[PDB]
Amino acid sequence: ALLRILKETEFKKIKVLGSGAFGTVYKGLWIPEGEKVKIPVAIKELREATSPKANKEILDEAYVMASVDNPGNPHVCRLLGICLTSTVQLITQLMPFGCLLDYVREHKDNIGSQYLLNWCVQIAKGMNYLEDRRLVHRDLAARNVLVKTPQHVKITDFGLAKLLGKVPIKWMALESILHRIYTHQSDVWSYGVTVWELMTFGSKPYDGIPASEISSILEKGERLPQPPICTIDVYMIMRKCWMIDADSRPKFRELIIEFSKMARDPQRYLVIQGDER
Ligand SMILES: *CCC(=O)N1Cc2nc(-c3cc(-c4cnn(C(F)F)c4C)c(F)cc3F)n(-c3ccncn3)c2C1
Repeated sequence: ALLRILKETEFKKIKVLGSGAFGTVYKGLWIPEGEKVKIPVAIKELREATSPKANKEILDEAYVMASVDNPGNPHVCRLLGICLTSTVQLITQLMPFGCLLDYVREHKDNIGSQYLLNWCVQIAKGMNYLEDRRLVHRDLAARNVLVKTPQHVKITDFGLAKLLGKVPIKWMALESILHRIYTHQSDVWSYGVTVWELMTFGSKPYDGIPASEISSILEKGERLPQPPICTIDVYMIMRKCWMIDADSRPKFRELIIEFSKMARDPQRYLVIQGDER
């Protein structure tokens, strides 16, 4: 609804936060047009000439990403603006703790059951909000969940796949791998893989198995193994996210209720060394 087109003089890039095939993420500073205030931002500069869309069609996709701020949800990121030159530059408020994937890997022996279950609730609340806005994410993963504070996570990169036109096979539902079908139920599958990443403290799903063999392995009934800290109650919820029939998978609304019940008594559902305080 409110997409701000930023001029290159309004914002400055200070340092690189991370790189990749997608492009680069910078920690920067923004001074809005009719304002006298410095705002700490994160700038995602995408790789030039990847997408065949003209600047007008790129703007339409960015408008949709910006519309998500209305009415809004605390667990979904906010696109502050877009800068279109030879590359696409996306601007958001800086999340100082980075993504949830790096956070759980770096803080493994200090994360208790209360944290893991509350993050699952928060991710389902943000995903359920995107489903309310009729928006399919297409790339939900622990790398796409940002940490504002350890007790407040937000989903990022929604609509970024549609803007662009390595495929994340190990997070995709079987119907997305075989037919490129993307729905809110295929996002439920990716949510299950994201919960599995958190419960394993950042383990790589199907490690060693080539991406070309994932579809046949799923057709044989093989799923991600039960993480050591999970009880059968938690594992059964991730297992239901990985059903062949998309309509039989739980809804984000139901996942909020299930994980919310577990977060009320977390030591009963997750067994972690260090929670015996
Ligand atoms: C493990 C950390 C990691 O992998 N990061 C990747 C990443 N992306 C961003 C990021 C994302 C966006 C963006 C793209 N699409 N939308 C929205 F949904 F429409 C957004 C908000 C962006 F505009 C800038 C951007 F930097 N970050 C990041 C890093 C720090 N603070 C915020 N975002 C990361 C980290």
